Amino acid sequence: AEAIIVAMV
Amino acid sequence: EPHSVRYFHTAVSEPSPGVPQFVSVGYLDGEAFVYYDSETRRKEPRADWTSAIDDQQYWERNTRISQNNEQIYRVNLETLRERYNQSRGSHTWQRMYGCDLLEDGSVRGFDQYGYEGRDFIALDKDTRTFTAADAGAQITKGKWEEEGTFAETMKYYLENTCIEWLRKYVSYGKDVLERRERPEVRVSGMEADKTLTLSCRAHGFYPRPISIGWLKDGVVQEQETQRGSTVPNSDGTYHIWATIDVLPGDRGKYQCRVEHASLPQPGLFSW
Amino acid sequence: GQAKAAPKVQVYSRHPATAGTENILNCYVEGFHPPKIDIALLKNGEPMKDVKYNDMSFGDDWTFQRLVYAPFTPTKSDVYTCRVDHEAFTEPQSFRWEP
Repeated sequence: AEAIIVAMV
Repeated sequence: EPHSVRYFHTAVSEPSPGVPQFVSVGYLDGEAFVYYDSETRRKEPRADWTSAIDDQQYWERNTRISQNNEQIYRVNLETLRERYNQSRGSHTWQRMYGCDLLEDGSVRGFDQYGYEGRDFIALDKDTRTFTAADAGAQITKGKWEEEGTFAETMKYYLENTCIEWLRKYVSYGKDVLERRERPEVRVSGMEADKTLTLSCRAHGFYPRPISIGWLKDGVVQEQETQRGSTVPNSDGTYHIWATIDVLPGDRGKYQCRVEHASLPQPGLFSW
Repeated sequence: GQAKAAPKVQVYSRHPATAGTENILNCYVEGFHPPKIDIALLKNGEPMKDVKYNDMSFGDDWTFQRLVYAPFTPTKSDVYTCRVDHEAFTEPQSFRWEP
């Protein structure tokens, strides 16, 4: 399962 | 007994045939099991064992997560195009993140980001900080560490949620991971200008770890050995070759040696 | 700058080859960036039928890899090759299957 939190730069 | 789950993300600003706008592949011990792209827009399996996941919502939930990454990664590519004062064109955003479970039951986790094929930022999950590559990377490192929440949240995923799923994947896939296929080995050669080239080739061994080398009367000829890198087959097996140049006369002297978890003892092969 | 990395290619069969026996021809292309690329399996310069593509992946240096493969029946006289077009190449390059 992938991570729920989005990675925004 | 050690294992890994790893997700590979790739986002480009300009698609090309065989390169969607966004791709996510997940691997269990270097073997594909889940796939998502911006064309099909849905999570599909890459392994049959995947039929036992029993979360019911799993496939729909991970589709929504992928659709989120797809939107966000678009935005990141625009963030960075403008941050680096680049013009619009072909740009590449890549990410790799996952967890390992070591021989001793220990855990590792990774979250590394790259832009244009170069390191950008990466999480050091034990200090809850990031390693930035650039002044451009640092802007993000500051924004991420000032808010103080993204590092904590990712470390929680890698150390808990990720491992929790890994253990299940490894259980659901035991018959694939624990299987063993013996190499098919063949020595071949040909004379050039009074120089015999011996080629040893191992075909379809599983798992990946393997040792191959030439023996001249049982003595290891490591300096004169040309050994290739392990390459994949289409069925989940691997391939490797090892070559040695000899004098045509000392030909009987030379044996190939293949050592592999599928063979109780070294296989020995000669032209 | 931004990576321009040209690939390295290996060609190989799934099984040791026997003239007249069905087999599978493999072409492993690794170490390129950006990912846009063209990979073709040729039998005497002709396109081969039923060519299939593995899912692309990348390694720790961010360069990409792909396996391309197709069933084939090798013979004594046929020449199988892998033709690769990538923008870090100055012109497409060929790689030969040694049987």
